[PDB]
Amino acid sequence: SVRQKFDHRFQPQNPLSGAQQFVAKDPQDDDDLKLCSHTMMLPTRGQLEGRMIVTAYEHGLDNVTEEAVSAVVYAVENHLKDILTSVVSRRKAYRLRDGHFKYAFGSNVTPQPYLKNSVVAYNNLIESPPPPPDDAEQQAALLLACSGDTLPASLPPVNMYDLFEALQVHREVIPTHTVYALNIERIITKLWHPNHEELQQDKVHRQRLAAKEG
Amino acid sequence: MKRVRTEQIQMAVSCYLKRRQYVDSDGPLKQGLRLSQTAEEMAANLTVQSESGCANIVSAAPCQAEPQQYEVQFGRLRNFLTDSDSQHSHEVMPLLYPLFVYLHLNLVQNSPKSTVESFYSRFHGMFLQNASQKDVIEQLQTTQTIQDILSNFKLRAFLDNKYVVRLQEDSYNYLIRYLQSDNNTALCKVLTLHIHLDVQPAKSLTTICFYAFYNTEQLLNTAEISPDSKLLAAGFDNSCIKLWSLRSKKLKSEPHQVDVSRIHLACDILEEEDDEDDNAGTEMKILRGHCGPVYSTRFLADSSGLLSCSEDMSIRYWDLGSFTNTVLYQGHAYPVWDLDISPYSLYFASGSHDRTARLWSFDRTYPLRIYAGHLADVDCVKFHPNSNYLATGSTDKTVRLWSAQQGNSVRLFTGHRGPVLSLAFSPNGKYLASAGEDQRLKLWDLASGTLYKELRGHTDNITSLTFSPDSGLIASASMDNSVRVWDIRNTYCSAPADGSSSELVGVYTGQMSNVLSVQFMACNLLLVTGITQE
Amino acid sequence: KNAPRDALVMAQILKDMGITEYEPRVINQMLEFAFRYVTTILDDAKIYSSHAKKPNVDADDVRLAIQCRADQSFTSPPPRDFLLDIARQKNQTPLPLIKPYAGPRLPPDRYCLTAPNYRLKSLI
Amino acid sequence: TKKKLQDLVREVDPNEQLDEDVEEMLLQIADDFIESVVTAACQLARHRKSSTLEVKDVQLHLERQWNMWIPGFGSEEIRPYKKACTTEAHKQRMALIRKTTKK
Amino acid sequence: LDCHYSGHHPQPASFCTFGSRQIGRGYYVFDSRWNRLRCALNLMVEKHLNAQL
Amino acid sequence: EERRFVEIPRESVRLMAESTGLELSDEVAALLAEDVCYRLREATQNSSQFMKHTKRRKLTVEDFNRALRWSSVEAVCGYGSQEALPMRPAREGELYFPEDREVNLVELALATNIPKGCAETAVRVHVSYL
Amino acid sequence: MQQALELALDRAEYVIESARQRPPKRSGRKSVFQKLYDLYIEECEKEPEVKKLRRNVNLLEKLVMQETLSCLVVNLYPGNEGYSLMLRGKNGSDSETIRLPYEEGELLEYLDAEELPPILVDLLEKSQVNIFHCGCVIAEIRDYRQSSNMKSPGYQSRHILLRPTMQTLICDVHSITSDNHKWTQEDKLLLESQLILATAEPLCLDPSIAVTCTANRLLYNKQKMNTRPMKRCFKRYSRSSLNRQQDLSHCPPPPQLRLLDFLQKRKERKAGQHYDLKISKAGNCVDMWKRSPCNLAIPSEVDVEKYAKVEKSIKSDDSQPTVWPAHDVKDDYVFECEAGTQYQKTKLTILQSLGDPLYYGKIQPCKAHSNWFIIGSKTDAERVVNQYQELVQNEAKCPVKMSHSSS
Amino acid sequence: TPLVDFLMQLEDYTPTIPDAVTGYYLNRAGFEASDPRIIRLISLAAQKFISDIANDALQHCKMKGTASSKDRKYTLTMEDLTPALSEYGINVKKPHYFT
Repeated sequence: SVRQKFDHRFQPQNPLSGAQQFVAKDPQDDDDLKLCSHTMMLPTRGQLEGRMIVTAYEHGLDNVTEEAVSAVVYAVENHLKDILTSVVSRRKAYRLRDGHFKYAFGSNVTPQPYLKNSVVAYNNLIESPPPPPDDAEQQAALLLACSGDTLPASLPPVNMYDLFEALQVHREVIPTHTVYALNIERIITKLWHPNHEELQQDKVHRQRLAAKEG
Repeated sequence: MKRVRTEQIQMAVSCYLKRRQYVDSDGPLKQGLRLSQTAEEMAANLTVQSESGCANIVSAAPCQAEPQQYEVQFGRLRNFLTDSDSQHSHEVMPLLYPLFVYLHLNLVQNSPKSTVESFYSRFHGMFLQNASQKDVIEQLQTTQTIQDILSNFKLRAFLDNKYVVRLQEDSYNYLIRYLQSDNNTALCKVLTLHIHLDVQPAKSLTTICFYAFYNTEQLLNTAEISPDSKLLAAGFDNSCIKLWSLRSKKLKSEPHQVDVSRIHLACDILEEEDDEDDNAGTEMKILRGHCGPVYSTRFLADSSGLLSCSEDMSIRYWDLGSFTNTVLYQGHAYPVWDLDISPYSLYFASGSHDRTARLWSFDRTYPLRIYAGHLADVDCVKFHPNSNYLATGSTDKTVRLWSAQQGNSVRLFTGHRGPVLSLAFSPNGKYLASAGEDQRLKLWDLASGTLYKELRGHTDNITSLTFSPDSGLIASASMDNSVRVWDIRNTYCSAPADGSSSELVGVYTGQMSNVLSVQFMACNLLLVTGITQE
Repeated sequence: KNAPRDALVMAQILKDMGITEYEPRVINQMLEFAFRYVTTILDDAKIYSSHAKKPNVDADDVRLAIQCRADQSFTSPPPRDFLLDIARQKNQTPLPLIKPYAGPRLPPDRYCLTAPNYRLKSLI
Repeated sequence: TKKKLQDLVREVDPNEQLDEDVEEMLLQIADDFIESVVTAACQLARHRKSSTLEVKDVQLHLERQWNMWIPGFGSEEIRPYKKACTTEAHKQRMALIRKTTKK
Repeated sequence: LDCHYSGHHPQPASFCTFGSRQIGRGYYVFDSRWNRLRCALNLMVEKHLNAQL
Repeated sequence: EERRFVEIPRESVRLMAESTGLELSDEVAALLAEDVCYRLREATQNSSQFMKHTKRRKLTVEDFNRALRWSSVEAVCGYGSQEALPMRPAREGELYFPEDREVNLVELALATNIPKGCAETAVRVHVSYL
Repeated sequence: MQQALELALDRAEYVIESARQRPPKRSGRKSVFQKLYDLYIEECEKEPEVKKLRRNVNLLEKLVMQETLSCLVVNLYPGNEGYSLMLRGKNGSDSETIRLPYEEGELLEYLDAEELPPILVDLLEKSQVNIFHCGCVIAEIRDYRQSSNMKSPGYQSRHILLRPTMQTLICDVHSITSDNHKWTQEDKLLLESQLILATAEPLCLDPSIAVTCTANRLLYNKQKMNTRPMKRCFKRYSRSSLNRQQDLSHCPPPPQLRLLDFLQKRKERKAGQHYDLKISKAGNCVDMWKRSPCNLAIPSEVDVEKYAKVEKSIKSDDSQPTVWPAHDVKDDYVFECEAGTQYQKTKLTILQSLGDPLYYGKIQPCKAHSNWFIIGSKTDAERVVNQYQELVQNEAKCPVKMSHSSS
Repeated sequence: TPLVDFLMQLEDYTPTIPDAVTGYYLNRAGFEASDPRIIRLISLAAQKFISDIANDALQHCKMKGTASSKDRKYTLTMEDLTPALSEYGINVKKPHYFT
């Protein structure tokens, strides 16, 4: 009975058998791409066209309508902004309009919801019927008072861990599997934090600077 | 269009070996012996391979053509090493002499006449007091063209050999902190090619003890016992870990301000509760903090803490001072299957659904090495007794031995008919056992990398293995709710009740449902765990 | 007998993978899974055909719809080739230098779960 | 005009700033994004035997996969809602099952 | 009264390649970064083959 | 060397497509059938993988939904009852359907049904010699 | 525990020391690695010349001159020239490639680590040459990045060994199996297992953690300079980074600095002013209080006494001192409207009596007793006179005249 | 008339969802289920989620038969649930009859 036990198991289809075949063209100087990893900038409209045409060729086409270039540029910028928003949301407060539209990304207003004063201020200062400077100054002071953050603190610049957590949580900002899967692994291999010895040298250097200042 | 034959594989292997020039220009049937070595000769091999190249050339060297800099870099370094008033500034002082000699000698081979003289004038007056080094410092004074360096006798050994220096780890980090602070590329080139820093660390049959869990209800997943046999831990499908004290003592936590298995609102006060002596201990504790089913819990070598992995692709370290998760390792994007710790608690690795395993240190929260190469889920992992090699089982019916420090596959066994589920090394570091759904138990010979022994008799999935502290017996647990101990040592027998005859020693299938674990201890002890019903 | 043919098909699949026993309604779950997958594929094919300005759908539209679906939903980890490249790029970094320890060393506090919220007040 | 990541960041939040590794990673992700989107659009063009990569291909792909709608390119291609009607046999079996349930 | 069956394991009509492309024989890539270098090297080997004749 | 793999009939795929409102040709039906079979087998393997690491033989609906969730696929709702759902044949004897009885809500809404908690876990030691 | 670790570390230190000093000694063709091991064995026997130096430090670079070896050469031209690859031919010939820019540093990463790229091998096999030596390929790196001597060599020939990696082995497995035959998964795994077994490093199977301590020490020392901050620092100054920096000089300024724009645009307009009375550019100095020590020349003739005058005084007898006010000094002022109006013209009288330098005043109304008050001095008297005149005029609200008189 | 602070109000809101259910769900994520405030808030969020779907379903049921009275039994069918659920990206497609 045992021998015919593992003959009908699952055989996943190798993903490379359907890999695209690569054909070599003439090596010219004019035929260049400027992938953004090489030039640390977003590609301009002209630069994008060179690679768009090159890719189109391997699929048996002639040229690009030149309205496609604009759409692709706009989409790339939009997508990058979406990812940036996802990362930002995890370390700053914000407001909501109509239930989803997030605008004010500072950490200021955020009325603490457990204060009787906050409960009263929420009903009025939020629902405004849809501003002399003295009145606005008073109300700004009130909003800062209700926030509760007596001694606010700040964060270091955005590093790898923030990106990793943001990507893991939301995950609807990269619907396509190919883009997400390949880049998440790359992100993992760039996680880093200074170890004990480096912190010791930071200690020593701080002592040195304090001394030379006195 | 037909399946290749067994010999054709050897034929292609030989063709590859010949093309890449690995064997002589004939049948190397003589060759094929160097499949092992001792400690000293391994050290010799690694030392020969260490000096058989340069670790960094292209990026370690400066590219701008601005000879003025060689002065500035050395001047800044001297100023920094002078005003320093540390004990490191001492230990990192000797480097200046080789630095100066080599920088000057490299200037000579490419530098217009203006620069070298200014260089010699600006710093030469600090290598005089010692006698052994005044000789060459003066000799350099009369040197312009390359023929100077080749002709002279003392310059040569410098040019064609490296200078040695000895440092502590703290001192070397002292130099690295400075080197990275600003552009010091020229010095980095000199250190890379010519100087050779050396860093070293600063200064009478057996008896079975059985355990049973009653009220689990299809939730218990795994369990383990610590080496000093004082604790018992288990994981559950509903995310949680429970701990029991085997001894007569109770478990009580100590003060701790922070706990992640708790939620506070903005209107709360952090206060250490004083109504606590009322408790004064208990026999059981619930560890909380994973958000998915748990799949492995392992103890440290000295029973100090606990480590666990879960479906939520996280690994957590539990402190037994307070029974609370205090560290969190995040290095996976898919559920983690297995976990394992090195013999003296130096490393720990983890298999995962993402087709790979990863190496970790207990003092960094990010992986250190990645062992890719399996074709599917890496279900099992085990360290070698010396903690230098790594075995991993996979659903692709294959097992790979890895080189821990370097991280490449050194062996690849085949022969299993179904996925693999367990592994075990003998404490003499000679064999490796493995079992899986096939219901066959294979011991491999690591040196030769070939099948050594095959045992049969179990009728369902084998899910655990272990050796005795003297490679005497190997115990196995199966899904048939049975525990069978085995003996491989020459002592022969005639008891062929099934396929395996002379190895099968004892069988234990008492009133017991699914089994969990099997261990061994100092003297003929074999701890078991599992659930029962009667 | 009592069952329809599809239930037998699903039971046979479960047997093939090596499942001895299981909860009954699993088969109903699998039937709904297949039905939903097929219906969604057809609905996508309709759109892709109407994009090409042609009559009732054919093979090419369906294959395109399936490709678009698989580029999103039915996923699995990347292959061995990509993992080998990232592994090569990772292993080059150095490992810590061993030394005698009075037990394993934990990482620095700033990167451990031992920090209380700064808003909260503490009491003596 | 020249474009940098910080230029996009300012649109979202002026006061934030990234590390260097994050800057490298975001550009790598953008490269992958373009490489996928353009290929998908090219295949959609290949579907209808067309000779040129028209914008409506990109519009369709962006709408269907990434749920993205770029607004300034007209409305020449909006499918008009249909009735989505059912066939004879289907209603037939549904009526049959209703009957079998009634008694 | 037999469930229809085939003699080979089923295959998906269309699946998800990870954007990979095969450079030569037995090598695959995912980023288009070696395109320039591969063109250069191919020409070099072409010429180095031409001259030996 | 000879092996078999049950696959759904063309008729089932055509019957499904009917509800959509499309009449399908011959080749397309077989194409879809093979694709669906491949997806079913993939999902079943993934589900079994989770069960492998728990030491229990029965496969639940939670395992299936978990495997679906990790593979980035919406989950199936309405089958987590742990009680059998018998099927019903119609009059002719070829069509089947599941029993779906109307239920009066207010009765369940107005009713007290105290549940029994669970019991705590405990471990007994059990030595033996051999 | 700590004791066991110390024992293992001592064992590892001893093994390292002995292997460094006392190497053990282990065919038609002798392997390149065999020759490396032998050249290492020799270098141990010798003694060095200089104290604090070693001999066995470059086993490859020395084993190059000792015979001809076919290598792969890399040319790293300076500035923004790029890099290129050369391949020496069988006929004293050569071939070279296009110059690739310094931004596409995909290959340099492989060179930076001594790892054989997989693209290279697929072609190097097609080029029928025997440049392989036990998997590894030796390469020579010439760089004209830094030189201003205008010589023939002008480069530093470095040699390195490009070891094969797990990528190469998988590519090889892919390549061998692409033959006309069929291959089943089991067969591919068998082939891979054989290949791994053949070309794998020997295993030091021994149960003692001294082995891992030795391995960790040796590897750490091999690669102790690849920390993340090191690589960031290298990358921060590499050539591509500089090329990016140059572009930044043309971006505009932020807000709050528009004042620079205003000033720049304003300056150009013009400069001019009529009747410019300034005669100093350095008039905007700070320590204006400083004065240079000035030596004046003696004037020829000083004529002060022509204008000096003495005032009369009452000369002194031998009992009393001099008393200078020589006579009473009286001054009177009168004010009147002069109209027919009744204005009661009034009078003011300053006085300085004999032998008394104080001043006094009185404001009695002039006719048609002794109410004097102290007035300080002459300047005060003038002040009082002015103030009284102003008050009288402001009170009159009509014409008023002043009639001054003396003594 | 009164405007007591939030925590005073919360003690009066009774959730339909029992506390033990919320405890079950909190234990999965690794939290000790003893704080009454957290249990209340989670239960209230779940209740709101279900209530919105119920409201939309009843409105859709009302609109269904308009062209071609008050006293009628309101029953819930899948054709009422499907559009209501689709507001939340839940695509309901269920078979009708098998073979």
